[PDB]
Amino acid sequence: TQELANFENFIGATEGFSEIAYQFTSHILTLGYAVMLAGLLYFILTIKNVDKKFQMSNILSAVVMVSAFLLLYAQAQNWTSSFTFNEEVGRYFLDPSGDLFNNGYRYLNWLIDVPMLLFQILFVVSLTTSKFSSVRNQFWFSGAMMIITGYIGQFYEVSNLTAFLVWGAISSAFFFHILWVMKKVINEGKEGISPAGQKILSNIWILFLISWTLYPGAYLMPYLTGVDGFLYSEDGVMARQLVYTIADVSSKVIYGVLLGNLAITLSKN
Ligand SMILES: *C/C=C(C)/C=C/C=C(C)/C=C/C1=C(C)CCCC1(C)C
Ligand code: NA
Repeated sequence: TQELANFENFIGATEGFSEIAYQFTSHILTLGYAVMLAGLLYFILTIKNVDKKFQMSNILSAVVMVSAFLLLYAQAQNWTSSFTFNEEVGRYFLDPSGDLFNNGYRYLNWLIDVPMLLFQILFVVSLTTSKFSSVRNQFWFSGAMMIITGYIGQFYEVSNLTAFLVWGAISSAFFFHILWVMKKVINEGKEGISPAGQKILSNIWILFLISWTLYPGAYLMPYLTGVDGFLYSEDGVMARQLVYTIADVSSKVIYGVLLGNLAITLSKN
């Protein structure tokens, strides 16, 4: 029995991490929060560039950046605090005098950010036949549920793969519903805007679809080559944390930038 849970800790306690793996992950997580702070300033500075009626979107972007910056900063500190060099072996191992790697930071970020990200498109596009309040409530419920059930799942990642995957499947149910509602919102948003605006919404959809699907990918990452597999290792920890960071930048900053551009193109008409 290996007291330690979560996958980063398990690897850290048994295998350890190479200098490369440890340093790379550290730098990736740092770039994570660096990009959010630059984003925060961007959304603040450019708020004036869009008409009053759209500005709640820029605002929500900014607030997402605040939470993303704070919690990803915490996550990065959590990484370097949690693993420590052994001279004998020449790898980084779980430090028992540290606090242990904790996914809580990222998952809290998700609980806060997912509702706002879904919400903020409703202040740029106009629905047609759907009700603002119906779409909102559906986003908020399914979003909360998606993150909550995921978080439950993630506890069993090492200890009970069955629970890990089942909770993850439930989570994916809510995910699918979100995709379905977002697609409706984007299709309705395309009616009665310039072709320029339609083109940007097409790109938002693609970005949204790819970026949000990275998260379940990273969730599953360690297991995507079986238990004997090359990913079931520091390389899976590396890839998971890399993909989470690519997702965060794309789902928050690039998403936000695209919505801003759409808002500007809408005023032009
Ligand atoms: C800015 C952060 C965002 C947009 C986070 C999004 C997170 C997800 C879409 C998570 C989805 C998950 C599943 C669909 C299954 C596995 C558990 C999750 C929470 C990773
Ligand atoms: Na350390």
